[PDB]
Amino acid sequence: VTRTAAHTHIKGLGLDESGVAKRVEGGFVGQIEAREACGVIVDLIKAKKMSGRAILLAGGPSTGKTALALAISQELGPKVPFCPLVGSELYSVEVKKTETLMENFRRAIGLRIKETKEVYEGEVTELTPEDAENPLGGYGKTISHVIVGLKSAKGTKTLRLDPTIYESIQREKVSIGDVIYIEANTGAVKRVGRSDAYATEFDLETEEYVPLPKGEVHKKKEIVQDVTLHDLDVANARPQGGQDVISMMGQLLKPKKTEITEKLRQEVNKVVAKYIDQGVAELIPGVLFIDEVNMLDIEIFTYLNKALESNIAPVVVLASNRGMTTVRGTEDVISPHGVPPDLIDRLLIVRTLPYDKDEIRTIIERRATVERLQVESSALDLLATMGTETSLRYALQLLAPCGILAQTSNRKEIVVNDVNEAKLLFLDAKRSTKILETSANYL
Amino acid sequence: TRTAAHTHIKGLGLDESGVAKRVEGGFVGQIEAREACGVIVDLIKAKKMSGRAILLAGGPSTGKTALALAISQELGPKVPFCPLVGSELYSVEVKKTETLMENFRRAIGLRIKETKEVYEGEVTELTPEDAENPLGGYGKTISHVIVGLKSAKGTKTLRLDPTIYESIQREKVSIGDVIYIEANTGAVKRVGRSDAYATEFDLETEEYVPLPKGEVHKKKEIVQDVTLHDLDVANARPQGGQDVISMMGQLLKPKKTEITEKLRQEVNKVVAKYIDQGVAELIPGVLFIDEVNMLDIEIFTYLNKALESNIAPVVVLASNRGMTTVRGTEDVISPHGVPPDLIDRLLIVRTLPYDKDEIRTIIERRATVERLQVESSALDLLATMGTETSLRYALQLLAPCGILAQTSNRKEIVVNDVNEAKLLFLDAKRSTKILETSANYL
Amino acid sequence: SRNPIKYSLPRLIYEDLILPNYNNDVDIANKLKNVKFNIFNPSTNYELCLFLSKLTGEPSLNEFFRVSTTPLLKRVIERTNGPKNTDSLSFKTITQELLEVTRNAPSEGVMASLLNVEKHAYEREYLNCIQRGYHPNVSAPPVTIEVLGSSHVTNSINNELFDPLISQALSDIPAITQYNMHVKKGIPVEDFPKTGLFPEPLNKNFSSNISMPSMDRFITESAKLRKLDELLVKLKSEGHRVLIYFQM
Amino acid sequence: SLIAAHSHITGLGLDENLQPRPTSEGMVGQLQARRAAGVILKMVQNGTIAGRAVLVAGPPSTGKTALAMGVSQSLGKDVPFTAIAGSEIFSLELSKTEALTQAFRKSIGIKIKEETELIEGEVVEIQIDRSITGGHKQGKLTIKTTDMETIYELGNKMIDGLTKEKVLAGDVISIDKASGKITKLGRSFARSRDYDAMGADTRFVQCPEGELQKRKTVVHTVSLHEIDVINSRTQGFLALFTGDTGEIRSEVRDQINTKVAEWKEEGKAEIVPGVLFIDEVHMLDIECFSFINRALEDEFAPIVMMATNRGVSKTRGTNYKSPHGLPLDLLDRSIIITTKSYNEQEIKTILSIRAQEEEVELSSDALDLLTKTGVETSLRYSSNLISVAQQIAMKRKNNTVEVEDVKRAYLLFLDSARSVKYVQENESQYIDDQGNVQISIA
Ligand SMILES: Nc1ncnc2c1ncn2[C@@H]1O[C@H](COP(=O)(O)OP(=O)(O)O)[C@@H](O)[C@H]1O
Ligand SMILES: Nc1ncnc2c1ncn2[C@@H]1O[C@H](COP(=O)(O)OP(=O)(O)O)[C@@H](O)[C@H]1O
Ligand SMILES: Nc1ncnc2c1ncn2[C@@H]1O[C@H](COP(=O)(O)OP(=O)(O)O)[C@@H](O)[C@H]1O
Repeated sequence: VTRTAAHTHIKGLGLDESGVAKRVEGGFVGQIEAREACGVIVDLIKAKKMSGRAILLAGGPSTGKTALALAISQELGPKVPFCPLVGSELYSVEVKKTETLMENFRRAIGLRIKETKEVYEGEVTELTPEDAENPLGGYGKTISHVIVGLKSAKGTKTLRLDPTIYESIQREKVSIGDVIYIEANTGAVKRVGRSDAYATEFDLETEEYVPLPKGEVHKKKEIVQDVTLHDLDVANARPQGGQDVISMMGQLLKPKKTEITEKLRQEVNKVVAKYIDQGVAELIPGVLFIDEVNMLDIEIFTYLNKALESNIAPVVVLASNRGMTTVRGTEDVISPHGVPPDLIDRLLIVRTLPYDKDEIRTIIERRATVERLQVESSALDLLATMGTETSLRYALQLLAPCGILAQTSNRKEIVVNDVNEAKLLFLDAKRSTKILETSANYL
Repeated sequence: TRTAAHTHIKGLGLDESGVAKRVEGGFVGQIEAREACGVIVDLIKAKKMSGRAILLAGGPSTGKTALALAISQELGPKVPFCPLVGSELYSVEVKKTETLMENFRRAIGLRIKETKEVYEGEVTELTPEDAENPLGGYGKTISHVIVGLKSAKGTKTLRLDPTIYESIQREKVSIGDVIYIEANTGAVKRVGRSDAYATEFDLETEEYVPLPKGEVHKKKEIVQDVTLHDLDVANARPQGGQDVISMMGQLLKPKKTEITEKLRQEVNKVVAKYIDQGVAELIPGVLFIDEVNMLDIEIFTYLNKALESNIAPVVVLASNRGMTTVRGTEDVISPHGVPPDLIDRLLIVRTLPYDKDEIRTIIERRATVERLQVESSALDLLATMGTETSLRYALQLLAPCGILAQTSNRKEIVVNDVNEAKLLFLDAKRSTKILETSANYL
Repeated sequence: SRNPIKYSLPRLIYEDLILPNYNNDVDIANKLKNVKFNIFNPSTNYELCLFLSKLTGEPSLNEFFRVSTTPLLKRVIERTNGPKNTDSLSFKTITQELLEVTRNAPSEGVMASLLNVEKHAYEREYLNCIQRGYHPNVSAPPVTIEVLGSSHVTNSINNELFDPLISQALSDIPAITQYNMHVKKGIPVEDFPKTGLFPEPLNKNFSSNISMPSMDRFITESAKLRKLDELLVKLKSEGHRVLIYFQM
Repeated sequence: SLIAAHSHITGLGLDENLQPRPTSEGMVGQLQARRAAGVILKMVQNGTIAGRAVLVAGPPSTGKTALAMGVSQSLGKDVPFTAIAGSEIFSLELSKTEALTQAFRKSIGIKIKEETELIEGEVVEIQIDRSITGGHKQGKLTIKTTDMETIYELGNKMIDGLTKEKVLAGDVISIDKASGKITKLGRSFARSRDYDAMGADTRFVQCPEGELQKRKTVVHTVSLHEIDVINSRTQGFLALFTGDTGEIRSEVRDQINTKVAEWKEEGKAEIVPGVLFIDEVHMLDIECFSFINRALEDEFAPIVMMATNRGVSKTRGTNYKSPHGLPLDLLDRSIIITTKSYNEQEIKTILSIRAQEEEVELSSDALDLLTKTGVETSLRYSSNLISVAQQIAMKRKNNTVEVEDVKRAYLLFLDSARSVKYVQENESQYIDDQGNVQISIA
């Protein structure tokens, strides 16, 4: 029916109205203090008043660090922007890692804008261009104006254009009897399609036929747009959508990230502030989640020390699973979690404890009832023994071969013999390492 | 004539269905190495195998490169052969894996036969005539075009499609020009003007190609040979188009790009479809990389991956190392600088070093190829020099002896000339000895 | 349309650093570096021009100086395939010889089918009937420049941003306008301005970033209408008559 | 086609209850590994879940890529299968995460249904109206069948397709409405008066009868990386083949995911998962493993199976040794399939099926000697000896490989250990690790 991939049994933190975490809610088992801290920073983000506040999820493997990040992402909803990231993302071959970090910082600051649009739409009735006196005079255009007759429901207008809007209009290859959509904000036009007032069954151009647009030709409509600040920086860095030379030429060069200057960010922030102060725009800060923060080298941490002190900084969530590991890019600096102490002083470390055997068993129960599999209680106890003996993830990823070996024997339930056969077929890390030690030629 | 460390070898020199005879084809000695190269040449001539790698090894100055060049001469000039150095894979425009795949595709050849119906010759009379019922509102409503052609013992006028006259106007065709006409497309093109109209003007840019021979109408079965990499770079870059991007990229630097596997799959399936039609014939060749020990281990891993493909040609590798660490890694000891996983995928051929008589015959053959005359005593002294210092040092010290002989107005090389050449030019051992015994930073 | 970001500039920089006047030597240095000391000048480097014309086989020895003194887009637009003499060092490649034959070759030909695998992939996977998935979020014009009290700045900005040769290159002349220039004014086709250099988009859907409300998204978001359209196809195929009653 | 290493493997050789036969579909032995491969084939074919990492661990020359190729053959058509090596991730135009994201998104397939219309009929009148420059094009198309005459209207691409493959108003054509393909079936009118310029020999097809316009529902398969590159920029269809897809932004990827989910919710498109096979995954940085550890936790992730011939060795980009060359956090979220070495009988069946693959007949005692030399040396050496022994076999002009031919092939071509032993008593002739060598023989 659906598709599940190591997740989607988590719907949220599952807290009460007072912030106290229930034991089994939202697909979570245990981690009561971690879920309470995640709820506290959920209320901090929903307060929408703080900038440059960061937490660090510390713990072993298979303890629920990334699951907590998906939980806060689901608890905030899709309205607040969430930017998942990995420590290996920032090493780009087209721009420096500082610029990639700043772009991902600006990609977590959303913006809601109620934008008005001037729209001229209707069915094209006439199309008559007037020529110039000297078309080969070097300067000037070939034509002077273009008369367009637009007719919609209960309205009919005659439009006299410049050459410039007509270049974009004839770029779409419109004709007589096609309904168009002249957006007067950017000058961009859209060929809506053929009209069904004329014939339909005599075309070879796989066309679509739309009726006459309701209302008058000239319109002013309100559109609610949800953009980020990084999209504004990108759109001003590589400008497209105007009716000039560079706006054409920007859509045909190969896309490439550039080092966005700080002056452009100031100008974007100034016009965003004047949008908010007019009552038009609304600022929605979000979360930048960086999984495996220990993969970063020392220079990105050094720039993070400044970027967490900026005034439009988002809330950053880091996850690490190192005890006492030297930071990459250095030789002698030994630091907790692979995170240097000058940024660790700015963090708020949240500890994530491991699980007990009963927690393993009920996590296996939840993953069996999410993956649409029915298991016996003896096989459930055997898989709890797997989780407490080898790994939690090894017991998690052995449900589906057990189900398939049950289905190939024409059965729905899973028995202990199925788990024994799945033991015989598939190995774990410990048994593979054990067969790697007593090996003939590097097995 | 020019000789450059080679060109005295013309193939391997094997007799029919048997051993390699002793002094034939410019080769002496290395009988089993010549047998291995000959049976590999026969395997490639069978055109049944793909992804078969062979590595031939031995000391320096033994003839691995000579054996590879003999393989290339024995295959012929039609089957492709791509010589390569292992250092050339490290390109700073595109990743080295794509460069290795490009040189993999460069050694696969195609034999495409086609029949072309053509019309050619001078234009004697060209006029498009109006139709019997001219349509109103238009000028020159053409029904068909009459164009006269003239060649050597050939003259024919013919009817034409009216749309061809637009291409005639595009091509600037008049009376006296020579026009190439292909049958099924139209698509006129102009070669020039006939030689009878050469001297009509004092100053003229226009070339005057002579009037073509044969009849105006002929059908010649042409055969075009192309490699698969040429098809890849033709299909990858855009064709003749009217966009500004294509003519912009024509004027800019042709930067190499990462050719995807999708284009290779499409090219191989359309080539297979044309092979099943009996038109095109696929010919696999030889990709030869000498000094294979200088490949980095990622390139070795891709060689391990890509030797298993359906279209990988025969790869010939040469190296001179023994127990030497592979480049890119620090803690393995491997024969010939090649990792053992790749070593298990190839066949290893030994090349034995030479003796006094083989050095004598090599020196005599290179003296006769260079059109130089040498005495027997000078031949024996050169053999002793080659035994004592290096075979290649006796190879390099042949032309200076000839120059010093012709400076003395002699057509013969004497032992005094080679003594003067030995005094003037030093080998590696004497240079190392003069480096060890000098404290002046020699 | 104007960009909201306004980059103000003083007048003095424009008058004393870009525009030539009596107190500076922008024009004199431009003439010195582009005209007099140019290595492609035939008045001073005729030997080099003769060498390069022997190499490339160009009929005009002034063409290299013309190429080196004009911008790239102007070089792209009026590039004309003039004839080159065969007694030259310029050659034909193997790839150019494959490309030149297959310009007007039809289908079911060996060279044409082997040289057009991308169009076969285009028509094989139905690429002219696929909806557009991605549209940009923010679209902006280039940053405007204002200089308080200089019409020359506005004229130069309007000349660069709305270049008539470039804009006529990037679109077409209307057909009736071409008719009026051709036979009602005597202008031949060769002296027409270059037109239609804008590339064709992939679909009609990809030609613009404005997406209409999808009728399919309108019908599929209500499941009652989905079941109604499921039954109405076989109801119409049955050749039937149907009444539907509503309240709203 | 040509004969490759994994040419003889067509399938997995399994029953209904996933029990492997001892000799079926080109695979012999390896019963537990083939049963686990059947389990992973069924879990890919179910499509219920996503993002499971699989190890294929074992020694070299055991059948790891053989098992991957068997999984690919048993997967059938219409399912994507991206097989890459480890070295292709490191590129100068792409980051390692971008290359791995492209390799992830190439393996997830979108099957889209489409409603097309096939129009086949004998054409009657073709009116084409083009402007003076030839840019603007419009016109009318009059086609007919036996029972229905219907005129149409032509778009620009319709006229460009009609200008190619020249229609002469009486040739029966077939037009696909949604694909835009114009196929001339042949000529039915048999025109008498013709301008003799073309080499037209069009087939006499009949005029079609019945309905002119026929509705048809087709399905075409595309993957997520293709839609990403197409929606990335203006000319992304060229970037399909040139590979000039440089670091597609995250906004494009999330909008494509949203649009693909919207296509799934309307029933227009369905999602099929596939297999991403990473051969020699130990040739990867810790950055790649750290990216994989999170990219496997996404919804749009394929089933990844990776192979490793390495033991407990150093992970790249770090200073510690790890089991199978992979860090323990990646080994936690993966399931290991351990492949075992072969006995004499499995090697005998492998050599017999390879000799049957190359259509080379082997004697019984010759096959016994080949099994013995595949037991003492590696398997791949005795497998590669077969083709050269066959070449020596018709070099003796007999079509049966004897003991003398395979003995001559064993003498002529050497193993790894024989080459190591032959070098190790002749270390002076080869260049050592320090670069010292003795080129002179005396
Ligand atoms: N409290 C929990 N309830 C249910 N499942 C959990 C819980 N904690 C962890 N898991 C499971 O354990 C696995 C590891 O969690 P994740 O945070 O993604 O990686 P890690 O814990 O190694 O950082 C996940 O697949 C998740 O489904
Ligand atoms: N068997 C041979 N017969 C004749 N000349 C040979 C033979 N082997 C090598 N040579 C000559 O020795 C020269 C150098 O040999 P080369 O192939 O460079 O050695 P290596 O294979 O070590 O690089 C070549 O110019 C070649 O002509
Ligand atoms: N069970 C098998 N069935 C078919 N071929 C096999 C089998 N085992 C090994 N081979 C052959 O042996 C060779 C080595 O296989 P390979 O996949 O390279 O091993 P590894 O797992 O070490 O990569 C392959 O070319 C394959 O054709």
